[PDB]
This record gives sequence, structure tokens and C-alpha cells, in this order.
Amino acid sequence: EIVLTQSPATLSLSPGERATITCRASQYVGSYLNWYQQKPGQAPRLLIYDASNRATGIPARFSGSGSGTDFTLTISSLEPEDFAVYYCQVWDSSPPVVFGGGTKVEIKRTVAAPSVFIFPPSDEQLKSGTASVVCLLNNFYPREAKVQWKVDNALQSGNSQESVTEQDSKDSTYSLSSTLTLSKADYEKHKVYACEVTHQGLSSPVTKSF
Amino acid sequence: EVQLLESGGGLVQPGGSLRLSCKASGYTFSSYGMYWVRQAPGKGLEWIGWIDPGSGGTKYNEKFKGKATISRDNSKNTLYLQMNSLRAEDTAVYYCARERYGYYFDYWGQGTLVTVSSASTKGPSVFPLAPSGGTAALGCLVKDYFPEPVTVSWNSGALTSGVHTFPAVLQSSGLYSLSSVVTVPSSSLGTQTYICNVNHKPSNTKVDKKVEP
Amino acid sequence: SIPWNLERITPPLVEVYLLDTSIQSDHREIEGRVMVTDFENVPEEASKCDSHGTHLAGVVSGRDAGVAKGASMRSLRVLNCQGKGTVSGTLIGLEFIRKSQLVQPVGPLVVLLPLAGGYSRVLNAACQRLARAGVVLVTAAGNFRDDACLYSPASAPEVITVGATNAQDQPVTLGTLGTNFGRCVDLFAPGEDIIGASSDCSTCFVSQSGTSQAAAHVAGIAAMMLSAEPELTLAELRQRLIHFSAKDVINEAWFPEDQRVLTPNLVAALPPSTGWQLFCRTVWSAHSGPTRMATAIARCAPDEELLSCSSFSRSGKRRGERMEAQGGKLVCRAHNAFGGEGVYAIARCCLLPQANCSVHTAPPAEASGTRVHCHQQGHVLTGCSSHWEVEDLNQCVGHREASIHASCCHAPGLECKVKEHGIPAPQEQVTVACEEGWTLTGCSALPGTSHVLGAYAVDNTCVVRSREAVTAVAICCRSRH
Amino acid sequence: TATFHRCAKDPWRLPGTYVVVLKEETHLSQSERTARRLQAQAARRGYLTKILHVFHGLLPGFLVKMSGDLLELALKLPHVDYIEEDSSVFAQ
Ligand SMILES: COc1ccc(-n2nc(-c3cn(CCOc4cc5c(cc4Oc4ccc(C(=O)O)c(F)c4)[C@@](C)(CC(=O)Nc4nccs4)NCC5)nn3)cc(C)c2=O)cc1
Repeated sequence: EIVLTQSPATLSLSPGERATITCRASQYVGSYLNWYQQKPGQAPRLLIYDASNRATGIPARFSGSGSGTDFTLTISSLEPEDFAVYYCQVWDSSPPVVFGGGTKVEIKRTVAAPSVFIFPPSDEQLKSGTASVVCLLNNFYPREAKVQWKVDNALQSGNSQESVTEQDSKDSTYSLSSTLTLSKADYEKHKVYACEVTHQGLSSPVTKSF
Repeated sequence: EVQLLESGGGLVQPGGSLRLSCKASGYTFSSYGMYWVRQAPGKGLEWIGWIDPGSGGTKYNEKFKGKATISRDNSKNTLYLQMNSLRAEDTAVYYCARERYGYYFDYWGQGTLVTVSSASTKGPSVFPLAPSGGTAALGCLVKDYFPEPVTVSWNSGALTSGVHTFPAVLQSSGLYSLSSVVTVPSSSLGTQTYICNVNHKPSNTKVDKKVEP
Repeated sequence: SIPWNLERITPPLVEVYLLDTSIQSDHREIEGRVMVTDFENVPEEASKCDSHGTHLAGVVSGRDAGVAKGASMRSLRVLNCQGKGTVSGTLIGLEFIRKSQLVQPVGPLVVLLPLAGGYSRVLNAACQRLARAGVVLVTAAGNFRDDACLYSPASAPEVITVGATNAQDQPVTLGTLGTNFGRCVDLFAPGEDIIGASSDCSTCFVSQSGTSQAAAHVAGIAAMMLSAEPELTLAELRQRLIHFSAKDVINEAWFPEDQRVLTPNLVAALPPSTGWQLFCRTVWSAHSGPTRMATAIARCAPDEELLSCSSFSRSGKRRGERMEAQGGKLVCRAHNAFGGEGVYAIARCCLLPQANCSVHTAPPAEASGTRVHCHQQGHVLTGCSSHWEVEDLNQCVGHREASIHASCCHAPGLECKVKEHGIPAPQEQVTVACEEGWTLTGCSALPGTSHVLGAYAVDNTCVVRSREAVTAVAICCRSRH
Repeated sequence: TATFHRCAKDPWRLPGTYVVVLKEETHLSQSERTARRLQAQAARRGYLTKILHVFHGLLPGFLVKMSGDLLELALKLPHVDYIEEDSSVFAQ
């Protein structure tokens, strides 16, 4: 079977800057390769068909090239709406279709540090019998970060969950919210709690003791 | 115009089966190939099967060999999908896509979400996240609800700047937990009253909670 | 990028007829350009049924991986789902072409025959009748690692027989088999690991190997030649294929020893294009066999002129050769000696219009030896031949006990000269080649020599096979402009 | 004076089907008459023969499906140049 290998997995660029995405076929596919654009909450959209032809109603900044095994997709000037997920597609015998892994085009801006905030379990939640410690990491860049929960200088055993917002519409930043969920009995027989943040510049633990 | 109207999304019990439809309009239904392609959140495109509305000829992905079945009704210009013995990994957004034979996928469905869970409908418990320099942030925790989604607004929608409502997380109980935070100047903490407006539409649960240190 | 088999293809109303299996005309590589005729004649009777012809249609006119990108093709079904056919069913397909030639308007017709059976008298006769009607027939040599003269339509003198070469320009090997060879083969072409249209899906590609892929490659070149010059005759087209081919790139060690001299060392190419120049080619006769009065006869193709005649024997027991007029053309006749294994007659076939070559013979003189020259106005000496009746012994010279023969061609536009090279104690062969821009017309060995097996031309090099200095004598001609 | 031809590669021979090739100047009416004369002489001897095709444009003659026993009889027919036994061709 044919395998479509896309490179890179993530492309971080600035608007106006040029973008090049590569799709490599494991076999000869001629010029019968397609490109798709997928915006979040949407279905993919045909971008380039037959490796070089622009689909109807797509701007001229999108251009495709290649024949055989190596294929490229070029965006001359990055418009802010061009930051999406890109897929290369080809037909095959068995299976009848092959999709690439996808390439996420990301907005690049200056390195921003997270405005790290900590939140203790609310007293109304303490009556319910389960504690939840929340660590906020507001408006940072890039999306790569790490949170290590420190209950009285011990580690994060795996009783924590986190979620990251999508890149902001205004400042192109990211935000994270980690939740250390502990039982009421384990929350009582401990004193100090902290969340250690790994981002650019220095380590920044933020603590709170009841 | 060409439209592909999907239907049959919702909740499926583990071991149960999803039953989806794809209503086609604006073209000669039998002259184009049709696929069912799914996509798990954050992951890529996974094809399920193919059908030729003319012949009835089908092709299936080997992973869903015994579990998947694709049929059609040319009189209704409708495509059908059935996927038996579902597991939590089968939770994805399912699409129906038109195949222009030998060229590309020219038309797609809107995307239908199917969630595999044995949990029952439950309203959330809303807990505040009290604040404590120049700018301070505060929020409220929306915990233990099923199914997703929940909508959070601040001060009945008058507070939009600096708001970050986070995606929910599926926890061990099978329930969802979410948090929404706003960043405000520390000076207006005493003057301005901050409330989060939680709405869990599947259970008609509307909760307003005040944030105070 | 561009597949290896298309490296020697320079891109600058012609119909290509295909007699093969069923084809998938809907394939993106060939759709809209390849027509499916209503012809079908197969013995002993889905995606596997189409596999062979689809690939070959893609090899000829494929949009991405074809030789003649966008060439008009018309397919006939003579091979079943297992790629098997009959000679009878093949004749009916050929008659269908002859009927289609008369209905449809005039234009160059290329008939691609990527099939082979044993030698067939009726099939070769059918190929002759079509070639007499102006059809260019391109055939596969066969994948039996055998002499292609034993296979039809490969053995038909009027067709272009194509052998197969790999990416390293070496003859294709497939287990105990591989490409055919011999004097019936015109040239070789890429025939291993050839990417082309797969009948599995409308945009699928598959790699296939064989003389069928090599013959389809040559049909592609021929269609491109006929698109640019639709008035090229078959003789002109055969000469151009030979002239455009890569030379001496095949290691002949792959071929059996007795087939190395017979097999042309040519791999098809289409170099960048560019007045009148002299084009010559070498033809080998059939082996004469053991008889003191046995005779090997080499003749040229219609529209060609015979300019020289040479002979060869692996044992050396021979009585030379002679040129004689049969019809309105000269023929190369080689003579065997008593107790000889047999001889080969070697002719030099050139495109020299209205040359009216005549043979001029001087009888043995038994004096100090024999001599003859071209004395006519606007005549040039193109070849020197010599034969003798004895069992043991601008001018042509021979032994005093032998007759001398001169080929005198009326060609005012040519200027000819003689190049010699002699070796006292030769190590099996003596070589002399024409300079750049010169065309070899005649290859002979100088008489009075110890023991010569024979002489033959290999492109523009005179090769004299050895057991006084043994001298290789080359007659080189070229146009004055 | 008529000759017989067959495949030298014995596994590729297809006896029972023959191509009766006539002399070059033979008219189509003479080809159809020869095929009728062949069918008549074979039926008088208890043999069933089938004329599969009659060649017009390319070469004079016809395609016959008959027993090999009739070859001596068919070679004695007038206007006949040669008869060739059908054989197999293969994709290369
Ligand atoms: C009426 O019943 C007949 C009875 C006998 C004859 N013949 N037949 C032959 C004869 C037949 N073969 C087997 C096929 O021998 C070749 C096949 C191919 C090729 C070259 C071949 O080599 C020959 C062919 C013809 C003659 C030639 O003398 O006509 C020759 F000297 C050498 C080439 C390389 C193409 C080629 O160059 N094409 C030619 N076309 C005419 C002259 S070269 N490729 C396709 C395939 N070898 N010799 C010789 C004589 C003297 C003769 O009277 C004809 C009809």
C-alpha cells in the first residue's frame, strides 16, 4: 500500500511570510495528488487537485507542485485565515484512498511567559468530599509547557488533568488549565501545594498553603 | 447547489451501534462515489468505507471489517452507515464525502459527532475560583456533568475581554469537568461584582455563581 | 520525478494501433486519447484482464509516464485474461486494421504487436502486406532468452523488433529467461521496472517488465517522429531509430557467444532534433550450413541501397563473398569452403536515393594482383568484395587467384575515402573506424593475409577477425555539406 | 505443390484449426468456392467442417476448423499456396 508522509508535523510562521509543506509518496503516484484544508469545526475543503491546479474559488496565493513521489504545497503570503490543518491525498488499489498525517500551520510571535495563577479548592466543594486544585497559565507562547504538581514537596502521581485553549484571535497566545483532583481525606492530611511551570526564561513554582 | 445533510449523531452505549444517514441533493446521486470518513479530535482522517450508489458495490477498511455496513436508497438519495460493537475509541466526528471518480472529494457533510459512553445525563456542580499586583484572575469550575457541552458567559455577556473558557476533560467517573477564567485589574476587585453564567443545555441546568475572596 | 526509462526521451493525425488484452480506457493516464474498437478475438473463454494492455497504453501515450504523451491510440483485443491468443485471431485483428486504414482518412499508422508465438509463415506474411501499405509495425522480441528469428511477428523482416534492457542498459534477466536476441532484433529499449497505468484504480501505477514494455517504448518514439515528420517512410524511420540509439552500452557477455556479433548493441533514445546525411546499417544473413556449395545471402530492405558485402565464418574455412544484381538491386552472397561449418553474408544497407549501385568485377589475373575501380561519372566506390574458387590460396584489390568486386554508386553529393590499420601478430581482431561525421559504407580485410575468419562493420568501425600485418580496410563516405 | 506449416514449439501447436492460404491473385469468390469445395469433399468422407472466417482484405484464404485427416485432401485443393496450423501467441 501507498503511504503519504507529510513534513513537518507543525509549521510555526508569521502572517505575510511564505509557507512550504511537503508530502512524500512511498510509490510513484504521477501527478494525481490532492491537497485539503481543514479549519476547526469544519470539514476539509479541496485546495489543490492534480498536484498543481487550484480548486474553484480558492485564492492564487495557494500553489502546488510535484510529480512522482515528492509533492509540495506553497502559500506565498500567509493570510491569518490560512492558519489551519493541511492534508495530502491520493488514490490506491487496496485501500482505495490514502490520506497524509496532516500538517498544522501555526502563528508565530515573540516568546511570551505565562501569568501563572494558583487556585485552592473552594469551601462549598469541600462539603461535597472531593478537592480540586487549579493551576492557570495565562497568555503565553509557544504552546509547549509542563506542569508538575507539588503537594508538600512531593510529585504529581498522575491524579491531574489539563487542557489547552486554541491560539488566541487577538494576541496569538495559548492558555492552560491543569486540575489536581484529590480526595477529601488526602487533602486534609497535607499542608503545602504548588504547581511548577516549565516555560522560557526560568522555572516558576507558585504555591499556596491553607 | 450540492448539499450533503447528515443525521443520527449523539450518544451510543458501549457495545451498541451508531446509525448514520447522509442525505444528498443537487446532483445525480448514482453517478458519484460516497465515503464515510471519521476523525477523532486532534487526530487525522480515517476512512471507514465506500459505496457505489449505482451498482451497490462496497469497500471497507479492514479495521471495521465485521463491524461496519454501508447501504443506500437511490429513491431517497440517501447513504447509510452502521458500525456495531462500539468502544470509547470509536468516539469521533463522522463525515460523508462525495467522490468525483478518479479526481477528488468535492463535497463533504457538516460533520456528525458520535460519543461512546455508558454515563447518564447529569447537571454540573459550579464552584468559584476566588482571586487574591496590577491584574488578577478569577474563575469558576464546572464539574461533573454529562454529556458535553456547557456554555459559560461572564456578567450576562458584558465581560468578554480576557475571558478564557477551557475545553472540558473526561475524568475517571465518565463525567466532564471544565473551567472558565477571566483576568481583571486588581483595583476593580472590590467595586465590580463578577458572576459566571453556566448553562448545561442537555439537562436544562442554568447556574449563576458569584466570585468573592 | 521523471522515471529512469524516460531519461533518453527529449520532449519537443498519427494513430497507434494496439493488439493486446482488454484495456481500461477510463484510466486518467490514457482517457480521451485511447479508443476501444469493437474488435475481440480471444481463445478459451476483471482488473487482471486489463493489466497488460492498460500498462502498455500508459507506456505509449501516458500523461505523466508515457513516451508520446497524449498520442492517439486504438485498441483491439487479441489476448485473453491470461494474456493468451492465437495466430488466427491475430490475423483477423490485422485484417481489421487494413479495413480501418481504407475507411479512415490517410495518415501514419503505427501497429504495436506486444505479443509473440513461434515462427508463423502467415503472421509474417500479414506483417509484410501491412508494411507494403505504409504501416509501421513495432513488435516485441520475446522473453524466452532465445533467438528472436524463431518467433513471430518478431522474425518478420518488415517490422521493428524490440529487445529489452534494464536501468543499467543490460539485457533483462528473468529467472532462466529474459529478453530475446539475434540478427532479427533491430534494437533494445527499456523493458524492466517500467512504471505505467495500473488497471486497479483510475490513477494507480504499476511496475511491469518485458519486451512488450520495450516495444511500446519504441512505438512512442515512432509516434513522436511521425507527428513531426508524417511523410517518413519505414526505411527512414528504421534508420533514424538506429542512428538515435545509444551505442556500445550493453555488455554482450549476457548473450550466448554465437549471438554477440549478430545482436545489435543499441538502446532506443530520442535525442534533441536538428540537412541530408548518409545513414547506413548492418544486416546479417542466415547461416549457410555445411555444404561446399552452400550460400548465405544478405539483402537490404525495400527503399535501401546495398553498398558493400562482407563474409564471416567462425572456423575461417570460407571462399569469400560477391555482390550480384538480382532484380534492380545488389545482393550480398557469401561462399562456403569444402569442409566448412558454413558462412554468414554481411550487407551494408544505406539510404541513398536513386544511387543505382552497380557491381564491377575483374577476373583472377594470376599476376603480380587483381584490380578494379569505379570509372563512371558521379560514381563513388562504396565497397570491395572478393571470392575465390580455389580450396586454398577509389580501387579494390584482391588476391591474384580471386575475383574482385566493386560497388559503384551514383552519388555526386558524397565524398568517400579509405582508412586502414594493420597489425603484424593480431590478438583475435583488427579494428579501424571512420572519423566523426563519416559513415562507414564498407568493411574488408586486406588480402595476402595469414588466416582471417572474416570482416564485418559495427556501426562506423571495420572489424576484421583474425586467427604480414593483418589490415582492416574501411571505406568511409559522407555528404559534401 | 502446396506446403504445410506448423509451430516448431510443440507445446504451442493448436491442431484442429487451420489457415488455408491461397495464391496472391485469388479473388474472394474463389476463396468462398474453395471453402465450399473443402466442406463438400469432407462431408462426402463423413467429416464435419466449420468455416470460421474468410479473409478478404489482407490475404486470400479462410479459417477452417476440421480434423487433421483432411490435410492431404485440403493441400490438393486448387488455388492453395499453403496451409498453416493455428498456434498460440502470448503477452510479453
Ligand atoms: C518468398 O519466400 C521467401 C523466401 C526467402 C526469402 N528471403 N528471406 C531471407 C531471410 C529471412 N530471414 C529471417 C528474417 O530475418 C530478419 C528478420 C528481421 C530483421 C532482419 C532479418 O534479417 C534479414 C531479413 C531479410 C533478408 C533478406 O535477404 O530479405 C536478410 F538477408 C536478412 C530486422 C532486423 C529488420 C530488417 O533488417 N529487415 C530486413 N528486411 C529485409 C532485409 S533486412 N528486424 C525485424 C525482423 N533471414 N533471411 C533471405 C533471403 C535471401 C530471402 O530470399 C523471402 C521470401
